[PDB]
Amino acid sequence: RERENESQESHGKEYPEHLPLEVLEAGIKSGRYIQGILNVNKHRAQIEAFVRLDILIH
RNA sequence: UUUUUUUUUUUUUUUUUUUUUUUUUUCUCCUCUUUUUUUUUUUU
Repeated sequence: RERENESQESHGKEYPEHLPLEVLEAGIKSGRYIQGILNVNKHRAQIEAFVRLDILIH
């Protein structure tokens, strides 16, 4: 009963689609985008992703 | 004492040509464990 709900609440997209650069210059300048290096744990390597300014990416 | 006649190896040579490696499939796919991540230092 779960199965149909998870498979029909997934549609036809797997990852957020990217977008142009002029957006990213502006979003930096206006001050709504930080940017740093990104590393991952290695005991847990599908969950514990870090965004060196640390931002936890789950 | 036994004469005379019954052809034979197809004829021919003095014709133009402006393309080009290959060639045509097989789907989506659960990476298990003390961690933040350690870090100067000196002898190559």
